[PDB]
Amino acid sequence: GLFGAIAGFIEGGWTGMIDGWYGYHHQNEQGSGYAADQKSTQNAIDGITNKVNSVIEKMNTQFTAVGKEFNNLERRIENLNKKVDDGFLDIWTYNAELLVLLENERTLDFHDSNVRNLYEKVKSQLKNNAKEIGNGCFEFYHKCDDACMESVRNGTYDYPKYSE
Amino acid sequence: GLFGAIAGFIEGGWTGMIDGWYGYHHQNEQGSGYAADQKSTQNAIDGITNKVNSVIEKMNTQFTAVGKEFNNLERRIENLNKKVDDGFLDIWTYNAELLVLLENERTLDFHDSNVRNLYEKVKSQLKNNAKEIGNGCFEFYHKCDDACMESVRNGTYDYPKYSE
Amino acid sequence: GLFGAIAGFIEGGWTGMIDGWYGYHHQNEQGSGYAADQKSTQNAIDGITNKVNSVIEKMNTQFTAVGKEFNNLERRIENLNKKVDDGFLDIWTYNAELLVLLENERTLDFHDSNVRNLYEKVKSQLKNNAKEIGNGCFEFYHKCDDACMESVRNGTYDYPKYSE
Amino acid sequence: DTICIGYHANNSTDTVDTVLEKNVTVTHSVNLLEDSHNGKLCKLKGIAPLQLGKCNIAGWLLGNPECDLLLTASSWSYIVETSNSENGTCYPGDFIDYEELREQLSSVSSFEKFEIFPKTSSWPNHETTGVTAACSYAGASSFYRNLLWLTKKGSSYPKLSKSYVNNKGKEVLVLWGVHHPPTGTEQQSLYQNADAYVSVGSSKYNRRFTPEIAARPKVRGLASRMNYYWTLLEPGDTITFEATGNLIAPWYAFALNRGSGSGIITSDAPVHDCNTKCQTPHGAINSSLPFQNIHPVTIGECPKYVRSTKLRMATGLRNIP
Amino acid sequence: DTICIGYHANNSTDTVDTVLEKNVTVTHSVNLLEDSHNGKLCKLKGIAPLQLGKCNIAGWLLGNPECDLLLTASSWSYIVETSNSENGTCYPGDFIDYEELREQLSSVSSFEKFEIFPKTSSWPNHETTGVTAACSYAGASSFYRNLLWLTKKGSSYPKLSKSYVNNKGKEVLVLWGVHHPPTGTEQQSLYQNADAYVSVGSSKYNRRFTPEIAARPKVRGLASRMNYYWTLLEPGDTITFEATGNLIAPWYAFALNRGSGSGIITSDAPVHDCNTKCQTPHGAINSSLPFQNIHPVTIGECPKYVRSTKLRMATGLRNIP
Amino acid sequence: DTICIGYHANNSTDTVDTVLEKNVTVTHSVNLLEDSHNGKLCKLKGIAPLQLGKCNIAGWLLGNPECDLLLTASSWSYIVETSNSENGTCYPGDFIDYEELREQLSSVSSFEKFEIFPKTSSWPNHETTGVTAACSYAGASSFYRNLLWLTKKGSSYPKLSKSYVNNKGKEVLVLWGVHHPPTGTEQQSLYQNADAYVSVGSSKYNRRFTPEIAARPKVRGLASRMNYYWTLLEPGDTITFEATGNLIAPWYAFALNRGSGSGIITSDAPVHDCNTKCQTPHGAINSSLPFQNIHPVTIGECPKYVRSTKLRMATGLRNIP
Ligand SMILES: *[C@@H]1O[C@H](CO)[C@@H](O[C@@H]2O[C@H](CO)[C@@H](O[C@@H]3O[C@H](CO)[C@@H](O)[C@H](O)[C@@H]3O)[C@H](O)[C@H]2NC(C)=O)[C@H](O)[C@H]1NC(C)=O
Ligand SMILES: *[C@@H]1O[C@H](CO)[C@@H](O)[C@H](O)[C@H]1NC(C)=O
Ligand SMILES: *[C@@H]1O[C@H](CO)[C@@H](O)[C@H](O)[C@H]1NC(C)=O
Ligand SMILES: *[C@@H]1O[C@H](CO)[C@@H](O)[C@H](O)[C@H]1NC(C)=O
Repeated sequence: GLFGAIAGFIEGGWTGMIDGWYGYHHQNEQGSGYAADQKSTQNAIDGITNKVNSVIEKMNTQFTAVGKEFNNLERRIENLNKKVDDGFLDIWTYNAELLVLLENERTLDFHDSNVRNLYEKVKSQLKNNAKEIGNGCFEFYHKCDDACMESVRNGTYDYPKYSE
Repeated sequence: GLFGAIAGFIEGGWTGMIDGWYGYHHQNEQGSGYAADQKSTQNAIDGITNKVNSVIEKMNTQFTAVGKEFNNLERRIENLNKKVDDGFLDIWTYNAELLVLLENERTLDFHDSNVRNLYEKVKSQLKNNAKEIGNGCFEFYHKCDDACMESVRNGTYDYPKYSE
Repeated sequence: GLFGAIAGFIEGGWTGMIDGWYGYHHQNEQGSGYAADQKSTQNAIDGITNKVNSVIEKMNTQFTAVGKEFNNLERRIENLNKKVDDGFLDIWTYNAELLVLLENERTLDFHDSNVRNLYEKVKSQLKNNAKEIGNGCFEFYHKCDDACMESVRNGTYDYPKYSE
Repeated sequence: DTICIGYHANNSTDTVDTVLEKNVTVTHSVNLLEDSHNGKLCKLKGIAPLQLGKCNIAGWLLGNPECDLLLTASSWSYIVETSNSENGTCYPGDFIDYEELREQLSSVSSFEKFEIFPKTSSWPNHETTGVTAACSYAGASSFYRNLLWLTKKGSSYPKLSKSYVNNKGKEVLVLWGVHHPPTGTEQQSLYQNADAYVSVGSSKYNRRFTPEIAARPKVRGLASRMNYYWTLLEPGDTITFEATGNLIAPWYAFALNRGSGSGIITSDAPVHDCNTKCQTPHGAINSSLPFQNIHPVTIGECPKYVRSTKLRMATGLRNIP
Repeated sequence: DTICIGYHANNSTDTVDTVLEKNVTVTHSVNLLEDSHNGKLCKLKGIAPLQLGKCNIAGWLLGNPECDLLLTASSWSYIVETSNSENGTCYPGDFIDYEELREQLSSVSSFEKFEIFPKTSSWPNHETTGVTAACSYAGASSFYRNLLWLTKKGSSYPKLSKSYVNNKGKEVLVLWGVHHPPTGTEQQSLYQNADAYVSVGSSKYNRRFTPEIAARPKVRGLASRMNYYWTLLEPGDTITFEATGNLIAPWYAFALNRGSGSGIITSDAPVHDCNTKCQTPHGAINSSLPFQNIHPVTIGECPKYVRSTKLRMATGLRNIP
Repeated sequence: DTICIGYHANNSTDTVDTVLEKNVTVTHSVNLLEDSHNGKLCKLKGIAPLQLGKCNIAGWLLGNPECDLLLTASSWSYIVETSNSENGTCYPGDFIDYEELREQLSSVSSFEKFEIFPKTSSWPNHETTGVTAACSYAGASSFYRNLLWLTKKGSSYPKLSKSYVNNKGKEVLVLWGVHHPPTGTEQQSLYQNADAYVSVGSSKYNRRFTPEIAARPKVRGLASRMNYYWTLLEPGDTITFEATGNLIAPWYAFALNRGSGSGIITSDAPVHDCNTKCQTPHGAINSSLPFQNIHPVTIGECPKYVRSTKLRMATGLRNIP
């Protein structure tokens, strides 16, 4: 990955998380489970949806009959007409192919970016109250219940709470 | 943001700074004020100026009369001529539309990139001589006057003078 | 640089490393030398190789005779034929120019990214067992031999051995 | 206790291509390329196409005997010819500006056939009964339904003059023909006049025709030839026929309003009552996507034709289960 | 004490669209699309266009009595016709290769009209005074200014032979016509000869014209027709007219050096002394930008025509005050 | 006690352009633009081009006396004309649909010349010996090698009828001509008949020619003209010539299989035995790259033509030694 998160230091994805693209996996006294961050997920959805719609909706065409008929003494303008149709084919095929190749690359980087952004927003909040393992996991040096976990997920986590 | 600074952990811009795109807000015993970073601002300007000039000047045009006249027994080549003109319209419209959408996205990410680069350029020199508050602000663990401030902006700031 | 590594906090390149794009320079008691990371280099090569092949091979080419001959009463369709040839000329020139401009920028950013990814891949393993100087150099708080250096390059480095 | 940062993964087998890497498996994707058609020929802009059955545009217009079971509408958005349209001009010769006429008739909003020169009262001194084995229908010699073969009545072909003024308030399409005998003996056998001529004129049209007499290879058994000419008569304009022989006279003509920017489709696909914004000879397609691999030749507002077998756009992220 | 890292903001209301997000407000932007024209028809390559006033190219060339001649400029970079140019050939008939001739006259350097066959000394044995009510000037019957109508003198029309050698060191455009009477009686009334011809030839041009006589509808009161023919005579070459009748003789001709790659614009917009590199029928535009939505049909070095209402390129960053 | 992270650098002087910055020096790069040609005209798809030497296609086909071909090659992938092809029709006149004929003969896989109407046994009732000073070989008056000039025998020119059936299993190109005398005196002098005509016909071709008699400027000493006509005769089809005079009869014809999508190149570059997939008038180029600035007009499978002087794609990274 360009930003080094997806297929980066975070090695794999979670099949266990069905409600969003990006999220958290908490494990504590009460149990373990998956929860998706809806802000980062919804923002990504809105972005990609605008991207797909842009590629589709910016295409507008006027009513045209491509076919043309020529007799055996008209061969030259028949080949001219063929050069036009073939020319538009060469142009549109080449551009479409690359447009997908390039934007597929950009889309994956957009996801890669969002995952890293989410990671270091959490790093920023936890600071030294947790251990940075690598693999996208933070091991708490204190007790964190579902109320405490949600504070991290909500971005409301309180650092000057846990000295412990 | 792609790089997570603009509209990122740094939440907003400064209306008080008119001398550049990116800059610093200094506050100390001697006073407070805004100062723009000239290296990063000028490079960004040069880059964007080169981008705009590229989009405009890479277009080369030859003197052309688009219009053509045909009589009523020429109907086929009149429609051939229309297919050519309509074809270039479909191509140029679609490409221009996407070219702007895509490069606007890249331009904003370029700004997002420059802000973070400036941020971690300052962080790298200060190290533990300052505390990371967030929102792009550093609290000094020592005393810094206007002479010390200029050192940060100049990249000449001395860490092993300030443990104090 | 977009990722701030090449021409970034790492100020320059190594002429002494000929075996790869990205790598390490080790310095210790036993000696000094250069070594290239083969995974990040090969991945970059494969990526860039796919980019170059894409731009060239996505071009579809059919046998075509562009030239056409017209007599002195055919002038209108001669200029029509000229508008077609010139139209394809304007389109292909403009798109090709930007395609190179835009993808050259992305290619350079791609290398900048890879250098940073490698840097922070190394930082994560060493953690506090080494000091971060800058310019892409880490000073060990312990003694590291040629076997230990290879541990860093291979990503197999063992943290719970060297602590003191 | 532990909290972890991660991303979605699933059983998705979908794959896309990127500039750096081929065949990347992703969690979600959308298709930008239309790969499917309905295998039907549908209505364009709410109107069905013209179906000529066993006949092509030439045969239909001239009234080829095999074209008389056709049911044509007042209007059509385009014209459909099939592999089964074999019946053109049954009498060998050149159809002048034929490709042009086809192009110009591709779409019409008001179409009526009417009798321009009534068979009964128009030609009292000439024989209208001429037929040929070349135009045979059901094993019997016949002729065009919309034209009349004028020959001498009882020893002479008096100079004829007939004019039509266009009161239809729209363009009238007038078709006629000129017959060229292989020998001078046949020329006098039919029209009696060696010096015979055909002259046709209007405000926008003027021409003169003389019988070209010569030996030619037999086509459909005939060494003779018959050439076909047409003109679009403006509203209010008059057309005048004068001939001393060799004229194939207009019987029925067509009054019409031409559309624009349409064409002809050659397809064996069945015509149905469905609707579409884009028509291909293979079938109708959905115009919502920017690209289609269905057919290079289309009629409508259509996605651009590309050689691509696959265009697939990554929406989701890399799938790593 | 504190130092902070931040970015610019202002009161800018400028907005752009991005692939991910619509209508992002930015601090600075530039416009890539020219949406405005000056509503004037300006000079191309420093030269003003040809203005034909009440007449079209046909009327101007042939010298229609209602047009303005000899006021034609030495050169023009293109031709302007208006909705008010209705006066073409006043004598009904076909102008052959009319569209081609127009294209080749679209831009010319060194343009002068001259008398190729002076009315006084050219035709001693034929009557030059023929006029017509169809070509009217000031309520009186008249004729084309650049052509001369030759009719019989005293019951005879002797074979005429007239040649012009081009010494002008540039291309000479020669226009002429052939008159076709409605009846054979009128043919003999004017030109005296039932068997008649017009023959025109040069090194690169050969053709023959014969009086095709037929009944046709009255156009502008005339059942007669007049066809107009032209050729561009190369320097040093000779052109020879021979006729036994039916010739409408060249009176005035045009010597010129043809330009290339220009065209004709139809616009009612006023012509002024301004300059531009791109002209549209709506008006002149700035050619500095890559794209324009004003009009697809232009003459000059012009921005590419697009359907875009807005193309705006972000320079600055997201504005967050 | 130190490990460092860094990147490659070298002696590379290569520079590329980016959207943000000009002339960035990189360690490695590839070139996407073909800037070079071999300055030769080579074989296309393994087949050499047709070389006409001193003559153009018209002169070669008609068999102009100065055109030395012991045999026209059996096949060619395209046709090369040089600045040294000055000899077309040596007898002044128009070659009809000349551009079309050239286009359709651009590539052939089977080409043979044969005697369609043998000079000796074909025309017993007409004199075949006519020649002209305009067509001269070795200082003596001559004629086309592939055509035969038919004139009256002993003050009589009986109607001639001649047919050829095509058994060659491929297309036969039949050329002929029609002679147009300057005076009526000459018409009777050569063909004896003023009312003379030429008729040519087949299944797919029919046309008639009459002598146009007129005074013309002398071209190559002749006030007379000769028009040249051609038709491609289908396998199995017959062509029939009928004339009362003025016919320039086919002597030799060509049997062939047309290729498609080829053209004519005009270049003085030397023709060699090399091979290429792309030919330009400047020379052959390698087609492996997507773009070339050599020339817009090409024949082959070729890179797209652009005016770009430099397209260079960064592969490596910014070079900083
Ligand atoms: C084949 O091409 C050559 C040249 O391309 C023709 O040879 C001669 O070309 C010259 C032009 O440089 C002609 O000049 C004429 O010379 C005569 C005196 O001999 C003069 O009276 C004329 O006014 C003119 O200057 C010359 O006619 C021409 N040769 C002949 C025999 O006409 C050659 O004619 C070409 N072959 C054929 C069959 O046309
Ligand atoms: C064209 O000229 C004729 C007389 O030459 C005149 O009657 C007529 O009004 C002119 N056209 C228009 C539109 O006025
Ligand atoms: C086009 O308009 C004027 C030309 O007179 C020019 O000064 C201006 O800069 C151009 N417009 C833009 C948006 O560059
Ligand atoms: C064509 O052959 C190879 C493959 O690209 C290359 O070495 C050669 O230079 C090419 N030809 C030219 C003229 O560049």
